[PDB]
Amino acid sequence: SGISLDNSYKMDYPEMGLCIIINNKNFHKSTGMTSRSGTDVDAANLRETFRNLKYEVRNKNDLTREEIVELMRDVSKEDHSKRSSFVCVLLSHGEEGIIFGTNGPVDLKKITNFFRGDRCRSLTGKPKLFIIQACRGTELDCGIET
Amino acid sequence: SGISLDNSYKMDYPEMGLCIIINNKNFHKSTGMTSRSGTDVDAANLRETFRNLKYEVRNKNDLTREEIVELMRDVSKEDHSKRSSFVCVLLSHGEEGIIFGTNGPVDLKKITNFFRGDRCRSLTGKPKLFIIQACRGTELDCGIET
Amino acid sequence: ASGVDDDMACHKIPVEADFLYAYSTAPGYYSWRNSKDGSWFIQSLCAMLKQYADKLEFMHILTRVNRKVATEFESFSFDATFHAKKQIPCIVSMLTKELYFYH
Amino acid sequence: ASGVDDDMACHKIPVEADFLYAYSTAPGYYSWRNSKDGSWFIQSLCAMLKQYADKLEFMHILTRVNRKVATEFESFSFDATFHAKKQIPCIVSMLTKELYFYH
Amino acid sequence: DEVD
Amino acid sequence: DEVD
Repeated sequence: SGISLDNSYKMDYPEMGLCIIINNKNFHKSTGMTSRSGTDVDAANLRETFRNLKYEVRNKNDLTREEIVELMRDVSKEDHSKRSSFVCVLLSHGEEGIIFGTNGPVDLKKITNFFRGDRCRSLTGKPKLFIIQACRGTELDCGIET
Repeated sequence: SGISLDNSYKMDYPEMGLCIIINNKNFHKSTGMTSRSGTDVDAANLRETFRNLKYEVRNKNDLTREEIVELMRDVSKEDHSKRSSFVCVLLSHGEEGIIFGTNGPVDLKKITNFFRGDRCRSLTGKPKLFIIQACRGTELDCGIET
Repeated sequence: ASGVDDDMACHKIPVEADFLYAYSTAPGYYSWRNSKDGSWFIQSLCAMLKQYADKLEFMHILTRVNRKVATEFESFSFDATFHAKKQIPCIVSMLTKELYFYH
Repeated sequence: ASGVDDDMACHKIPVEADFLYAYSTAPGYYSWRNSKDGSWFIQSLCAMLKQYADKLEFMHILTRVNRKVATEFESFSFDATFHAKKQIPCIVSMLTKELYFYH
Repeated sequence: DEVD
Repeated sequence: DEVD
């Protein structure tokens, strides 16, 4: 054949891949965390958007930290061989490096480590996209007039 | 005129901008930090590369933490109005969020804050590129065979 | 040329390669959400994917998301501490190729 | 549409906007340097800018740098702890436009 | 407007 | 090879 350049990920596998959306709106009262009004708007918008890109969208609402970890472990153990890519969207409270389950925090690294190239071999070489709507601390940006 | 889209930074100002290279090779013995053999190769390669892109390259070697902060403060107080962009390259030891002067650490945020949109008004709206060759911790990546 | 650290016989990639993290906000900062319309970031992300996913590489789409969030939104709060604030998303790419959602 | 947080009368941008951080390595990781040839990242960055700065947008150049570092380099060490290790650079973009070094 |  |  002609010249081959390999500058773009192969996105013509049979399936685009999974789009897992974790939508945490309501937190256990014990945690002190507020309900996240507007997050269902986000989750619905994402489902539509990723549906139109031909992802297999799976939504989960109001997961505990243990449920988040179980979900990601289970998803990482699926056979992704026929999938081009993987997307995970996290909608929750957060701090730098942390996302909240409904009962407490999860380190983001614990979640992403399931998808490392050595631990999820059917995603090795494939793009793994994590979209994170959560705080990363407490700083506020005052902006500048342009 | 015809339709205008504004999707790319304006890079046709009279000057491309400054490229400041901080090349820390030799550390005060009191710090315990090793000499960074090979860093001069890097610094020379950068100077050439950015010269060919028409940047005004300024190199500094073996700066203390106080000298790093003074340099960046002074550079941020120049008039960049006729410059398209700003580049800073840091070659040193580091840890997450930190770069080393020859006598101790500097928080990267202290350095970049001088160039915030509200603090360096002649760079507001212009790209500010920080290129950082430094450790970010102590983890090692074992890789995976492909 | 020849050296100790290139041209391995057995090809490996980093285990951290081929990740992209599309964060809603810069490190250390709050992220903003409208209780009625959704988060600034997700609203903007979905709008830009709808418009551009058949046309632009993903980093370029995310750059348009950055611009939209940065320019179009500013907080409103009865609390002066939290009023008139801004947000810039933060794209963290460990990708090794361009990503297009189409082929 | 109408709401509290869009279409401000006075245009502001975030103070953190329009920064790009091209880190040599992923968060938490060591970064590798060859004592003779220079750092894996800087050697690769300069090579990709030489080749592509008159041709590609900067995020795309940095993606090629990611690929080069990830695929071409692997450490050599007499210390087994430090031997046969890999590196992926990390592009952190708060840019709001495409960046081309040419016009 | 609320923060996360 | 050395680390930074």
